[PDB]
Order: sequence, then structure tokens, then C-alpha cells
Amino acid sequence: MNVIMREIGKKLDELSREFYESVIPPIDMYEEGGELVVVADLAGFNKDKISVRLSAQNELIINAEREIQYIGTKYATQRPLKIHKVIRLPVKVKRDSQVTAKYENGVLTIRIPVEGSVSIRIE
Amino acid sequence: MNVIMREIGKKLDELSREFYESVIPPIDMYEEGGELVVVADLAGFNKDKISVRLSAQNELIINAEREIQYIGTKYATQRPLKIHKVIRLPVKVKRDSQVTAKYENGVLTIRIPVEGSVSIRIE
Amino acid sequence: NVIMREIGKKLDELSREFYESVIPPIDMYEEGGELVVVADLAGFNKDKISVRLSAQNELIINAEREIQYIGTKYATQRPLKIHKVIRLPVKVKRDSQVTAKYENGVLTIRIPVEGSVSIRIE
Amino acid sequence: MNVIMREIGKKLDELSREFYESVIPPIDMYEEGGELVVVADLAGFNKDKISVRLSAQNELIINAEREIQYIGTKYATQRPLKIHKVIRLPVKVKRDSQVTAKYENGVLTIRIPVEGSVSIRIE
Ligand SMILES: [Ca+2]
Ligand SMILES: [Ca+2]
Ligand SMILES: [Ca+2]
Ligand SMILES: [Ca+2]
Repeated sequence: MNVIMREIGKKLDELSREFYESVIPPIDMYEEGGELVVVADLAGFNKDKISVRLSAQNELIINAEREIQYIGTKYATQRPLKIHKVIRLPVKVKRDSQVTAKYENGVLTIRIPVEGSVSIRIE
Repeated sequence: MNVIMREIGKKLDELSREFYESVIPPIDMYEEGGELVVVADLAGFNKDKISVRLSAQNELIINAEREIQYIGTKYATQRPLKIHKVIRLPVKVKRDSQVTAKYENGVLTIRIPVEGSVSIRIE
Repeated sequence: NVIMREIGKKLDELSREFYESVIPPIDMYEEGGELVVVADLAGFNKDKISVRLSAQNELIINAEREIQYIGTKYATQRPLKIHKVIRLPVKVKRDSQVTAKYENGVLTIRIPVEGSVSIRIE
Repeated sequence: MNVIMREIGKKLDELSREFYESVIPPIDMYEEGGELVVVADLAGFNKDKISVRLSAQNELIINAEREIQYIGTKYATQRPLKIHKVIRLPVKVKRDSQVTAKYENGVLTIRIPVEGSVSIRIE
């Protein structure tokens, strides 16, 4: 039945959007100059609608939201409305140090200041 | 094992990037006013390095290329370097009409004029 | 060690994926003008296995399963879902209903085949 | 040279069977309630021809053998004839404790008691 066929298309497309919502965004992590920088491909979002935060845990969290409204017949709606990404941080980040987030060309770049030395424990 | 672990980690990172290369970009497709619109999330790319193609078989093809060079330690390399996506268009493209592609905020917007007909039963 | 922990989890999944691609091994032979396909497909629900014949003459076996365990897991190799496409050496008989039987982790499929090929005359 | 092609095919079939023998069977290992459990997919084997052994070195060994012969033309013979798999257990096996092996639906399940301890900090 066509009605049956149509429903499947809707479900697949919705599954697709969700899959992207979990996967996006891919990130690159590297440490440079005592600086930890995270780069994320995050196309089509407002700067206001993006939030970057650090938990006390050294976890790095990225949240973004958008509304997409299209007028016309719709064949696919893959793009993710809602983004939540939680990122493990390899090393402890200096407390009370400036953190820079810049949003360019759909790319979110985060620089975290890096502390070189680790106090180690005896016994 | 230490060397092996590093090689393996490097291998694992390569796979993750490859997975992204396969799934990016997500696209939205909708048609209004005899126009088909494709919207794709393609962050962190250069317009000069992006190619958009229309095919005789009615596919739309998007190719993206970029160079990633990183200085210092690398913890993650998820972000895609090479993009190849082939989309089978729902509607036949108009044979002789202008086709437009734009790149803003990491988003590639493609507009294609469309050829179509629907038949009305005569009573 | 957490990342080392991270590496291990991925390797295990990669392993699971590898099994999903390879499983199952196939034995193919022709008996009595029938094509018999035997696949080793352990621990799957019979209700959960689908066998179908392609227009192109490919033979397809589909199976999926859920595996859930309680406690620490050291390995999860076993395949959750298998999609296998088999190209068929001989043209399949039209009509000619085909039967599938599943026992002891083994799925056996019997297919009738046309015994002759007509030849075009130029 | 079609017959030589056939010999080559027979060799290739032979290799495939060999590769499978190396990779079969895939195993699931989990430890719960002092029992370590191994689940392996070993379809189409006689119970009598399957051997399960526990090693001094703490390995678990699975051995199986089968006879496969067919009548008429053979197009493929992937399925393994003889199986040897050595698994090194994550945790110590409890000495002289009952171990159970069950084979059903082509699945071999092995239950092994383990010796382990954890230390609780005092005060
Ligand atoms: Ca319905
Ligand atoms: Ca609103
Ligand atoms: Ca051999
Ligand atoms: Ca051998």
C-alpha cells in the first residue's frame, strides 16, 4: 500500500536525522603550545544557539540547537536539529584560565590552556 | 606493545575519520516552485576546493577536498578530509535551466530547476 | 589506562563487525537437479531468519539477533546481524517452490534449477 | 584451460575453508557471579566430536572435527572441517571446581568457576 510505503519513508528519514544528531559533530583534538585545541565541524548553526562548557570533571560538553522549516514537498530531512556531544579531556585543564571558542565557516574551535606539569603521589 | 598500541590507535583514528567521510554530509531536500533545493552540512571546507556536479543519469554529486595539518600531539582526528556523495534526485532536472550553488556558514545550498508533469483525469 | 580501555572496546566491536561480514560460511553443491546451500548459522531464532531469491539470481540470507549479558564482558565477538548475498552459479527454476530447513545451527536451502539452456539460432 | 581454472577454484575453495577454520568460532565472554561464561557459535557438529579442555596455563581450548562429503558438483566448500581455538581466560579458574559445557542450536556454552578476590581499604 502507498500509505504503508509513505510511512516507511518518513521513519527512515527520521532515523537518519537521529543518526546524524548522535554522530555530529566529528572532532579533532590536539595539544599545541601548552594549549589543548578541539575542532568540530558544526555547519548551519547560530552562535547564540551554541553552548560550550567545561564540567568540573574535565569533561568537555557541546550543545547546539536549530529550527529548520521548509516550504514545499520534502524529500529528505537529514540535518540534525539537536546536537549534544560530551568529550573526554585527556589532561587536567588550568583552572581559571581563559578558554577561547571561535566559530568560523561552520567550524567550532576550542582552545583550552594546558598545564605542563603533574604533581605525583607518594606511596 | 607500546609501539603497537600507538600504531593501533593511529589505525583506529583513521577508521573513525573514514566513517565520517562516508556519512558527511547529511542533506535536506525539498522542492518548491519548480525548484529542487538540496542543503548539505559541509563545514570547514574551501569553496575553491568544493565541486558540485550534475549527472546525465540525474544524480547530484558533491565532492569536497581539504588538507589537515596538525602540529604537536594528536588525540583525535575524526574530521573528514575527502568527501564524495552521490544523490539520486527525486525529480528530473530541467534540461536547459540555470543551476545555483552557494556556500555559507559551512553550508552548501544547491538549487536545481525541475521538469515534471501530472495528468488530470477528464470527466 | 582508560584510553587503553577505550581501544579495547573498539577492537572488540571491530571484531564483531568482522564476524558479521564473514558469517556464515557456505557449502554449495548440486544434487538431483537441485542446488543445495548449507550455511553455518549458530544461535539464531528461526523466526528471525529470512531467505529470499533475487531477480538477479543472487541468494540472500538475512538474520538478526539480540545478545544481552549481565556482568563484566571480556569479549563480544558473536554477530548480532548477518546480511549475506550469494551469486548463483546456475539459473534457478521458474515457479519451482524452494524449501529451507534449520537445525543444529545449520540452515539448509534447496533450490530447483533449470536443467537445460535453449540456444539462439542465428 | 577451464579445467585448470577449476583446479585453481578448488585451491581457492580450500583456502576459504582454511580461513574459516582459523576464525571459527567467534566467542562471547562474560563473567557473572563467580562464573566465567564463554559462548561460541559452532554449528553443524556432532556432540561426540567436540572437545572442551581446560589448561594448566589457564587457557580454554575448543576442538571440533566433522566429515563433510557431498554428492554431485560442488560449487563451494567454505564450512570448516576441523576446529582448534585457544582462549586465554581473563581470570583464574577455580581449582577442582565443576565446569559445564552445553551444546544446543549449534551453540557451545561453557561455564567456568573462577578464583578471584578484591581488597577493601580499612577505615
Ligand atoms: Ca500504519
Ligand atoms: Ca520556535
Ligand atoms: Ca588445507
Ligand atoms: Ca589446515
